[PDB]
Amino acid sequence: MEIYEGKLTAEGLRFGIVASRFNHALVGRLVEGAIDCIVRHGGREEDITLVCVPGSWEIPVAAGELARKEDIDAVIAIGVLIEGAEPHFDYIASEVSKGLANLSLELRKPISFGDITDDELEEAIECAGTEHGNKGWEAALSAIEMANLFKSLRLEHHHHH
Amino acid sequence: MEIYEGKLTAEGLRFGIVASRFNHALVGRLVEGAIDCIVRHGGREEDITLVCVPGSWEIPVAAGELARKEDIDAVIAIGVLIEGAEPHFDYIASEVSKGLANLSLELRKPISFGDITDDELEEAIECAGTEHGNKGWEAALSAIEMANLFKSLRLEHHHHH
Amino acid sequence: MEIYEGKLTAEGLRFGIVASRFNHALVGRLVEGAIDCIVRHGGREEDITLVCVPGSWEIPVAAGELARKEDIDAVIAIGVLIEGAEPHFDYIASEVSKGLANLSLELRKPISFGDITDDELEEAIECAGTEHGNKGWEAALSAIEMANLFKSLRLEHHHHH
Amino acid sequence: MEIYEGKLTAEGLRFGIVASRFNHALVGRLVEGAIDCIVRHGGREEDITLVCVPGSWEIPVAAGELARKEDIDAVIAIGVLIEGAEPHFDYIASEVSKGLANLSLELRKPISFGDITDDELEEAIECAGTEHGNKGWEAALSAIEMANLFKSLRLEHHHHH
Amino acid sequence: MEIYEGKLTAEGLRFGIVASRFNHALVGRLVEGAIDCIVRHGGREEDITLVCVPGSWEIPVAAGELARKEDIDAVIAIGVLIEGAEPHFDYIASEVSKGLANLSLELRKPISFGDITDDELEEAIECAGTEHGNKGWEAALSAIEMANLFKSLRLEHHHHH
Amino acid sequence: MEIYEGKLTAEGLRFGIVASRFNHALVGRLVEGAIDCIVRHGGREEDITLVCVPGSWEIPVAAGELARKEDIDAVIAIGVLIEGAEPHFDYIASEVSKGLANLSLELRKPISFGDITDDELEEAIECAGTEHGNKGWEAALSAIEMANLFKSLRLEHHHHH
Repeated sequence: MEIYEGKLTAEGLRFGIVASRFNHALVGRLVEGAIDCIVRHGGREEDITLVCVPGSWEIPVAAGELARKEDIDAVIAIGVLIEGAEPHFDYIASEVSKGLANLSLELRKPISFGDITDDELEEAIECAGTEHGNKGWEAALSAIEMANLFKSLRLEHHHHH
Repeated sequence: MEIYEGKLTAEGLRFGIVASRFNHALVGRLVEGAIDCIVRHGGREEDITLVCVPGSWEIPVAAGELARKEDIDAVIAIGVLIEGAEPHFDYIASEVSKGLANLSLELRKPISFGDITDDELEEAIECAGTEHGNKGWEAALSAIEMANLFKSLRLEHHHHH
Repeated sequence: MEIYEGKLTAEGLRFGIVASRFNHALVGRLVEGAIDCIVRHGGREEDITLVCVPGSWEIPVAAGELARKEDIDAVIAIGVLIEGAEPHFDYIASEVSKGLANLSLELRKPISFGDITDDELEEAIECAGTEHGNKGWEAALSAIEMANLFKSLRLEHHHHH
Repeated sequence: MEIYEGKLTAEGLRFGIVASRFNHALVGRLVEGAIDCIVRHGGREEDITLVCVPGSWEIPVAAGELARKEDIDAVIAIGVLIEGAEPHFDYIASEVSKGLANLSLELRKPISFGDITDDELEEAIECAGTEHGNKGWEAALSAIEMANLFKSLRLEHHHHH
Repeated sequence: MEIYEGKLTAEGLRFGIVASRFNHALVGRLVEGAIDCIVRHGGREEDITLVCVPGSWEIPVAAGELARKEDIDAVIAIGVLIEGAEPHFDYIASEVSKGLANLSLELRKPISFGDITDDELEEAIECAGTEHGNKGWEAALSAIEMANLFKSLRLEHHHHH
Repeated sequence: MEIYEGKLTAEGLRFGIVASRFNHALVGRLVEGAIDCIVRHGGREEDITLVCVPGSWEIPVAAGELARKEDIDAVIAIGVLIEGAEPHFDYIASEVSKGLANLSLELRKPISFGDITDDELEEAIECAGTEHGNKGWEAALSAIEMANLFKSLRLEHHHHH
């Protein structure tokens, strides 16, 4: 049986990172969370690319830019949404949610949802902590597994040729 | 690492402004705040493109033209939705969110969201004084940063070229 | 500064009108109002294009055709949805809201929303006589402004050329 | 009428920063607050100058050094005073307050009071937060506006010559 | 960025010490702590200049001479004000604060403030043991850092010269 | 500054695994998790050395041989001590801690501590599912990082040579 999965070795991959700077009290923590899991899983960082924007709203349009470059294999969503305004948390969270999704099906490039949607500030204190459930740590890893996977898909296509 | 973010200088930039005239008593308040922050951050006010429409519904179709100009770098969404007609606030406001979203993702050109969602008119008037919650003040500023960012994105591509 | 808007003259213009025939009691009354504003506000009726269909479902597919003809400048969407069957008013009305929306944004052509959501025939009669509240009348007005506005956008585009 | 005010573009300006390292739990936050508003308002940072001292007491003598150099246009006061001892909070706060003031009238150079005088540790947690009321953000901006202003004063003097 | 701060090596530095002999039972305690930290941080104790005066009042006029020596790099203020005479504690202590302040700002030479403000004598004796709240210990250390800082300031000027 | 830390690639590394067969119902669970994370992080499973012993006591003497191989870079301690015999849990478990400690310090070769200390068997079974508290999962990962670290330590010595 033909099976594809991914090792977690970040050797050879060049990554995309988009970060909101709204409530940077948690964003700095996650941003580093991803960079860590990247390089501490073997990947170099001169190939990582970080773009910063105002708020959760703009993350879509940025990733769409990042995924279109030839030399970015996978892109990491990064933001924190605190229930500040229900128009902005319900609409902007689902709109970016689906929005990123449709980018990926469209550009054929893996996007991880590195968002911490906390209903309260306390849930915001739990997930950027010590237990190594640093959402950036995790979504960074999902991206590496998906990076080596689509490198496993397209490699098992291009080299077999 | 290769990082991109935008400064807020409005020099050399030509902006888009779309305006609903539903609830004009505060709308005038907003565009003032908008063009204010634009011009103060150094950008000339003759490159502003300002378009007027009836109610919140046409907000999309206007901007869609504004962006397809080669010479409008970013567009500032401006309108007010007060709960007048609740079928019109759920469908029109969310459709404003999505419609603007997908135009920006599509044209790869940023559109800010100068949208004041007030239930009561007093919460509007309170927020345009000197604390600059003049939502246009900020939606203008976001548009500047994103403007310089895509001019930072694509220009680090075309000059390195 | 450069400001774009649209006057209320229907001169030089060719419109679209799409009509459902469910509850036609009220449709007669509203298309009447719609054609009142066009011809009274400067238009000749010789270029009013009237397409009729069964029920509210088929509204989109029609206007999409009326918008792909070169010589239809704006399409006046007109139909009545009354809370008969909750499956059909929720999903079908939002599918009209959205369906029309993405039409105009795609095609870059103004289509306005003359859809009266009412609960009783008596609410229709009130608006039919003389209360200056024929919602098709208003949809005809909004579309006139958008037509002359887009004639103001597109004509200030091609004349300065 | 002859009017002078300032845009906020930090292009061409070289700044002064003095920082107390007492209660650095908030000082790091503000220090970055100023640097941000500087470079994200266009200013380069190779021209910023940072000097660090023990406590609030020494900020005067340092700014007096910084303002006397030819190539520093504006200087940013930075410190946090927590009501630790009433001899030291009443005397050192008013003494630096007036002390900085007399420096500026004397060296003819603008000094912003970038101090957070918190009566409690809770007020210390409020002002270094997310709402973009990061006292360093603000006093940095006051300095840029005053920097371009005295560049507007002395420029409207020196070039008219 | 160009940043300046001082290390604490006392090597190559010649210090000033002014001492009130009002309340000498703890004053001896202090200067010990002072010269201690000076000499331990590597600086030789023969370059110390130690001046004795009656009560707290003359503290200023002494230092003012000490600084006008070319060869005293910094001066350590040392005296104790216990609430003995409250007209003498408000006016003399605050005048010590201001007078020393303005001498330092004037001569552009730092003067630390080894001032113990005790209401009760027991809070004095408790703070000179091994936890080094020996206020002289610290006022000495501040003077070192500021000493190396102005020797860092003006020497990065005269050697780059 | 010269900083050393290890990435987690298992490529080019040959590992040690020592296993007690006291309480084998969960021990099999562990080594699975161990070799899993080893092989997934890119390292080949034929360089694994796996040694089986009776109860927790021999855990030391086994590893002591495993390390004295030139070609085992690190060794993974694996065993389970459930409170069965409390004289055997105090003396054997602590002696496992010290004995392994001193072998690692002595041979200058790292030995991880895949030791599950469960009082109840249910707390064991709960922690081997997908949250990867599969203590072997982690003790394996620590061994990788330390492996690459000493290969980072001594190799930054022998190649700079």
